[PDB]
Amino acid sequence: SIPWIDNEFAYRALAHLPKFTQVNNSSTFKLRFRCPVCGDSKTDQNKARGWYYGDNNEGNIHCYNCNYHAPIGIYLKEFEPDLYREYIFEIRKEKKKIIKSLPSCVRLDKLAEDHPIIKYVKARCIPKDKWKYLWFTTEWPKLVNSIAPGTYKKEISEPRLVIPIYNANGKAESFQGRALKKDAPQKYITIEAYPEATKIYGVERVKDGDVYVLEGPIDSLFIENGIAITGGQLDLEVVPFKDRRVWVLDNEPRHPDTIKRMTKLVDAGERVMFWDKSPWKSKDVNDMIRKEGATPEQIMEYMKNNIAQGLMAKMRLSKYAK
Amino acid sequence: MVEIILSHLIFDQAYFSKVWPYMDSEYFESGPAKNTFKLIKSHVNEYHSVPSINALNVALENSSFTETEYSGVKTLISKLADSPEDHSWLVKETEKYVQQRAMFNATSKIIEIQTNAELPPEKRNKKMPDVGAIPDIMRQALSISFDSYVGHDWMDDYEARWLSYMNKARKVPFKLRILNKITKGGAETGTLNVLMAGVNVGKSLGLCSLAADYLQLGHNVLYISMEMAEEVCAKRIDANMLDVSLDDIDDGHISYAEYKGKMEKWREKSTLGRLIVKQYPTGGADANTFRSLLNELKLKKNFVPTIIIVDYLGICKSCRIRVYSENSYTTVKAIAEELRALAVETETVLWTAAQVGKQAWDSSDVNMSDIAESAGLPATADFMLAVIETEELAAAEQQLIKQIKSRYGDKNKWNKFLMGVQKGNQKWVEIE
Amino acid sequence: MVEIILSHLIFDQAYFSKVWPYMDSEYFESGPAKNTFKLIKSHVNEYHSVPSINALNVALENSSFTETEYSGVKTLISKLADSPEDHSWLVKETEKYVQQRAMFNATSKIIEIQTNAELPPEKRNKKMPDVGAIPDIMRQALSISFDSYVGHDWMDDYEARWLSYMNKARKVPFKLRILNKITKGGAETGTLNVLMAGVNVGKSLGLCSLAADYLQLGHNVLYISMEMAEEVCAKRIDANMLDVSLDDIDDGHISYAEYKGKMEKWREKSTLGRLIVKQYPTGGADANTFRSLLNELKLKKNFVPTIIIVDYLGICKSCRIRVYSENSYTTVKAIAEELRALAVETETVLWTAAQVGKQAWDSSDVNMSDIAESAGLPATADFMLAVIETEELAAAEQQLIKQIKSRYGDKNKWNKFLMGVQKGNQKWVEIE
Amino acid sequence: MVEIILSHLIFDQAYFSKVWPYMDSEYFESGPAKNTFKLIKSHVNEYHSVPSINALNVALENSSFTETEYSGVKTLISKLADSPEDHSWLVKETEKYVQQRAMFNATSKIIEIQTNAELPPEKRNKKMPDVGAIPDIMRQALSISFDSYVGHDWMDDYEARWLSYMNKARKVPFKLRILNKITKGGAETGTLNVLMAGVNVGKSLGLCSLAADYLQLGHNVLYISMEMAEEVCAKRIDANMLDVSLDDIDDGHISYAEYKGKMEKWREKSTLGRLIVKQYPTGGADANTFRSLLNELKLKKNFVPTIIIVDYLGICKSCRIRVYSENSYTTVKAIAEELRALAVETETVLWTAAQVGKQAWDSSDVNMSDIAESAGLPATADFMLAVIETEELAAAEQQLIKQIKSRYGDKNKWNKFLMGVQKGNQKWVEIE
Amino acid sequence: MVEIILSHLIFDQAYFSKVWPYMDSEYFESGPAKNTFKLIKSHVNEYHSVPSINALNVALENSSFTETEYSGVKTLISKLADSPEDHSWLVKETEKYVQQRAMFNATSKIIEIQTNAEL
DNA sequence: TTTTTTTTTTTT
DNA sequence: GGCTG
Ligand SMILES: Nc1ncnc2c1ncn2[C@@H]1O[C@H](COP(=O)(O)OP(=O)(O)OP(O)(O)=S)[C@@H](O)[C@H]1O
Ligand SMILES: Nc1ncnc2c1ncn2[C@@H]1O[C@H](COP(=O)(O)OP(=O)(O)OP(O)(O)=S)[C@@H](O)[C@H]1O
Ligand SMILES: [Mg+2]
Ligand SMILES: [Mg+2]
Repeated sequence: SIPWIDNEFAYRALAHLPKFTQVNNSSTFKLRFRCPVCGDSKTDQNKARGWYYGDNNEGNIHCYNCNYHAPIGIYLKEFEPDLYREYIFEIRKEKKKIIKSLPSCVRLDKLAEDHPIIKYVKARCIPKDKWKYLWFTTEWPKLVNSIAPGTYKKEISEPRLVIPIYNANGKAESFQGRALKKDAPQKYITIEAYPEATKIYGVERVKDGDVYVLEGPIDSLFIENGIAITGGQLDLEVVPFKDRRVWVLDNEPRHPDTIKRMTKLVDAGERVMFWDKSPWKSKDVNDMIRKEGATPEQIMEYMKNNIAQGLMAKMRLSKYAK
Repeated sequence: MVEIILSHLIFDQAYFSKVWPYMDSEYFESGPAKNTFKLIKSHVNEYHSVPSINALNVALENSSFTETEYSGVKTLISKLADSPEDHSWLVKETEKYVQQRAMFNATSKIIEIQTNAELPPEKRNKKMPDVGAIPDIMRQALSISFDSYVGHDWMDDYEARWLSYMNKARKVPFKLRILNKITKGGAETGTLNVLMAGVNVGKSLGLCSLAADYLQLGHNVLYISMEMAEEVCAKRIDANMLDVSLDDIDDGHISYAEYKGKMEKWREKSTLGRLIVKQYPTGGADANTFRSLLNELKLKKNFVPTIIIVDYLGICKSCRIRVYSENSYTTVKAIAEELRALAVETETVLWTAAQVGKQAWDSSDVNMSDIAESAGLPATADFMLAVIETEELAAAEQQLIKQIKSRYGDKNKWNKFLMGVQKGNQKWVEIE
Repeated sequence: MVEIILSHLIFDQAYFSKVWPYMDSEYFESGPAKNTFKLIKSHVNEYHSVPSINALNVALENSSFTETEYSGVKTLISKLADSPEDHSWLVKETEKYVQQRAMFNATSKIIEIQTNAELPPEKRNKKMPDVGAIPDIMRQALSISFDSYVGHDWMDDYEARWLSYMNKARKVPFKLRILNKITKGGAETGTLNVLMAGVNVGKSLGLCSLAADYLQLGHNVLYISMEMAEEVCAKRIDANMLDVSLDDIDDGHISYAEYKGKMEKWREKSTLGRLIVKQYPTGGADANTFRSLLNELKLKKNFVPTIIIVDYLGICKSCRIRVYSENSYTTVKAIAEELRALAVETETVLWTAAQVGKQAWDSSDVNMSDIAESAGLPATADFMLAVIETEELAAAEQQLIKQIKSRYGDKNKWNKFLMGVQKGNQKWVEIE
Repeated sequence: MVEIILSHLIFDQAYFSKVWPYMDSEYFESGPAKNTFKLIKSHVNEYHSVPSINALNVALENSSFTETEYSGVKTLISKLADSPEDHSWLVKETEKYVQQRAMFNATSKIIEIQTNAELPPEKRNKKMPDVGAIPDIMRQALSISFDSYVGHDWMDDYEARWLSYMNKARKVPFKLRILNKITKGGAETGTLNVLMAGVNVGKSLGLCSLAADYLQLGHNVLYISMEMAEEVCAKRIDANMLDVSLDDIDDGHISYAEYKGKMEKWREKSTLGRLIVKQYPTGGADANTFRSLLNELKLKKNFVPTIIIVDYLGICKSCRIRVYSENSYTTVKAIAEELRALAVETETVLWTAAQVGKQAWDSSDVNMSDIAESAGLPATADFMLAVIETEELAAAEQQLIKQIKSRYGDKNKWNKFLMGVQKGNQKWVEIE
Repeated sequence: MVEIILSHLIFDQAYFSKVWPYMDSEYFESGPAKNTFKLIKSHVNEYHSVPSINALNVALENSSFTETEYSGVKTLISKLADSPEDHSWLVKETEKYVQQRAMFNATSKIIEIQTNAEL
């Protein structure tokens, strides 16, 4: 199939659909739109559950509301025949911004001990020395609009934990907001300054030895040589230290997405970490420390012993899957 | 060393002719190397020649590939270059790489097998081999060397053939000299031997007698009975070997002391094999069931039989056939073919039984055209025998055997030999 | 599961004596479980008895463990209870646990062997087994089973087999002296027995007589009728048991008082079994519907039968054949095989009846050749009794029973015998 | 691949001869490729010879285009190199490229015709064809290829057919004078030949005798066996070739000195071929399995067979029909068609054997209607012989080979001819 | 009263002998109840006996359940207890509950049938 | 689960 | 604020 002509043609077809957004990262092409078949959600007028994925072999449209799933060619044949004509004919035809300052953000180590966010991060049991890698704000939409304007229409004051991300050079290129309130648009709001920014927290703090890669930036604070991808593309390539990285995810043996990521990592021949002999039962290392009384150096003891690679990692995954 | 392998496949005729027939797509990776080898294999299949760089990157690479796959294949093809290396080191390194990759694939396959079998039924991914056939996969992966062994050359392999002749490493001799003088040394390993007697004429007295003789000859015997329980077959074997009448064991004329004494006297002999009797419901056992039974015996009891005796071929079921057929010709022929395939796979002499036609009942002679279930069964059998004791041989405790089909020798040489049946002891004795 | 295994090793005897020989340290863990099992094994080696909790704690106190190991072992020891689980589930579950752990250990060992093999030859461990040992190692993982029972092992089960011949474990008596004489103690479990009725003989009279005789001997009887309703078959049963003539019930000679009195007199006797009569339409009951009926009776009625009597084999339907013919040979052969398979898999005595050949109808003597079902019934039937009713026998209220096929004993011992048939009470009485 | 096409037009010669007539300027492009091809065509029209690179530069200089494209054309002629690719792949790829471009041009033309038809007649173009011409021109694009011959013409190709009569190029002699006489030169290549006989009559004997005779005539013979082992077939061949009876081998009447001496005496002959014996499970090999076997035989050794002896086609499986989906007739017809397709593809003489019906096992005459399994096998076969053995014939060591079907001659001239059969030596001798 | 039914299936024998052949998986809600009954039914089919609490906790661990399903089943198993009552009210209450569940399933099925017909 | 063609086989 | 096969 021809992917780029599908991306070009799909865009115009889905451009007519309302709530049209171009979810284009550095390696994928997706289009978000309201589904034209069902009108998406009747109760929520602002939901766009129709999606187009063009990074595969064939660009396919999938609706998460009415379970419509089709190729772009069938979509064009059924709904846009004038666009379908040229589509098959063209088919036959070919067949950086740096965060220099953080306004209204105060670092946690220079804050007073009676601050309510200090009580929360003490309840999260972060060690004190990591407190100079964390900021706090009350004007998070104002801060984001100071960095990337236009994403927040109204700058209502929201207290959020600032999580600046530095490169190997140590320059801040993105920042993540942890939601202090239980009610929020998102638990982790990642904001980039330029679209090719690194999404791996704390790359500047990597020393010699094995590099442990986790899922949470707060989880990496207990870990020596601990960095954390903030979702995004989850690209192993964009992740450095490929010869010596350690792939640590959250402890969830019955969760299908976690074992899907484990299978993707172990089929790539990577060094994946396994919780199959863990004395603790919590989902993440921070939850293990907070709820099961675990101290960090026991955890530094367990993982190093159970580091796995390749075929022996496969059996570990076979028994950890269920 | 995928790059070197591909480069010397493209740019070396001797290396190609040496290593190509042993190449497989499951050896390189799940990325650019596999796609490049797929292109090369498609070109070689289509044109019977090694492709060039132009054929790879123009005539073949313009195919249904992903952007990432296209870029990887382009980089790998551009990276291919001829390098001067000795054509004894290249072949050995390629052989080592192939062996390592075969072992890796086998390990992954057995891991997947264990993971699948751990799951509960209705999600067990049928057609995937059971946990029992893990060691055979590893053994196959071990023997993945680059040696040319396709068939038996007549002139190039006469030494091994003469070794087989002088050792006679196919014959399993009988305990009866009459059955050895017509088979020229007994039955052969990968063979299907059949008895045809009728109704209540024999056909299990003979099989039990053969099992007893093989047991006395030190062979491991597996008696798979479809029509009789394990206890009754073992009682017939006890009557044969303990020289006690079958009625005496029922009325109670034999004491426990002498029974145990005879059993222990047989035990102390080093020239005694192991006989294992297994019963299956009539019509509920196929060749796959027999293979599962063999694997279970080998794993648990460390029992590898040399003789397999199926009490009745016509009351089994076909593993290949999925829908039962009212046509007895095809079903019985398929059953016999599957049984003979099992025999030649396990190198075990397979004896079975067949039913004769009603016309042959009370007939002084039984021809091969008296076979009842199927005419394809005599075609697949290596040796058939017919029991024709009608009325007078019964009064003289005799049975006449005709030798209807003989693949071990000429069946017209000693067609009849008038075997000495004994139904009380359930055995055959000669008339020497 | 490890907690349960250790707890029932400490607090049980049969479980210990059953699972201890198959218990190894490497099967448990690398933490508290392994240390606890090492303590148990050390105690049982030094003192040949199962340790108690206080003794286990004393051994833990006098042992070389670190702080974390001490805490783990103490917690695990404090977490063991004498709770009572069922033995079969416990043994099966611990067998599965042991097998899974052995498989995991073997897979890890072969992976480590492969990893060591791909290392500089100057630099590798000597103790690690070579790659060629991989197929054997997995075999040792697959050869782990708490109890090995694959078939009947001759010379290894002779003591158990003798207990079968003395205890007549398989025989089911007949309540008729002549039938016990020719069967050497009655019919056997897992068998198909049929009656051949000549012209002028009913097939359901003999079956009802056998059902009544088995009922009087304490056996659970399941009578499956095809051409008759449940009430009619149970009326034949009442005629035989209550001594009331069949026509007397319809006429009304016997009143409710006598009927109820006789029924309660039978109910008082403790030597009486249960009879369950189930009706099925003609051709609407294959030998797979009978399995469902047995499952329903076991689950709901708790009725597990020892005798199953099918009214007529010809009326039944061949599940394998699927298609149904009023009088076709292929169906009768399949029906017989399916019913015998049901009898074998249910360990029950199965009875049925068939009509003899027309020539057999005219001739007082009936030959296996003279049978409507040829090579189909005298091949899948352990016993085939033939019933002859001529004019002279009917005038004397008798029927000539001829033995046409006897897997049990010699067919010619007592072949012909005269039976005292009463057609009114549907009964068979002996003749002096 | 326009660069490759242009480069091999300028430099390669045989490719130019084969591909130039099927070349048009519309097949290449509308840019630099079209201009370069126009220059080449103009030069070849002026001077009836292929131009050179310097000639192309001179033509560009004297015959100029607009510089915009002229730069692209001059940079297009900077990459045409010799690049000695194989001829078959180059021709096939050029044919595929021109076919694809012809399809594209035809689709564009029909689209333009449809667009013109929609336009009002006032302004519609006159050069464009009408809509009624859309189908035929499409056909003109469908039948585009480099095959100058579409079939065989009787009068046009009278030459190149007389060559096939002077040099047979199909006949393979039989080494037996009677078979050559009844065949007029022996069996032909790309044919299916069948020996039909009853069970245990000599079919494998005849096939082994034919294989030995072919081997003595410097032929590569591949014996594929579905029933017998490789050693058994090789023993039959040894008995035929080494003049030693089968009984001698199984009785030890031949020494290793005689065996090795005779084998080396046969090896010293320059008129001896190769005999590879291959074994497959009964019902576990098809035509595609045979093709894979031939490919691996050609790769792993310098072995390309001229004779292929399949032991019995009835015990093979079809490569199209799923297993036991169809009856015997359809499956056997499909297998015969697949085998004949393999024979015509490999240009080899394929011998095989077939069974006769149950009614012909004891008959002195065998007709074509006596064929077992399909009746389409005689239809698909090219030469069928019936082997008949009776008591009188067996008493004289002779058989009654009868012509059932013959596409090589009249079956009535010599229909039945006696043949001496040495079963001990597994040899066919002719009565003289 | 699904919890009572499960509790007296596990901890009582006369109740189990009386009510087991008529129980079905469709009589329980799709939450923890149906999964717990599935575990009990599988254990009874495999071992022909009523499982204990330890057996079910072993069966739960050796099961392919999501985190929510696993937590629900474990909580329901923990909540089970042998409340002493009479074996004449339990049987009739279970029969009433089974009849109500059957009626509910039939009503849902006929509603689905009517919705399917109009398509 | 029936229905219809054709074949091949076998049983009576 | 994303999520398919
Ligand atoms: N308990 C016994 N006592 C004496 N003779 C027996 C006994 N059982 C069988 N026989 C004899 O053994 C022969 C029966 O053959 P078997 O070995 O049982 O096999 P088969 O009965 O021919 O097989 P089918 O299919 O059941 S007819 C007859 O000659 C019987 O007289
Ligand atoms: N191994 C052997 N030893 C001695 N004589 C044999 C042997 N094999 C075959 N014969 C003789 O050769 C005859 C024909 O055998 P083959 O030609 O192999 O038979 P076929 O045509 O393959 O049919 P089958 O396999 O016997 S049904 C036999 O009947 C014997 O007389
Ligand atoms: Mg028998
Ligand atoms: Mg043969």
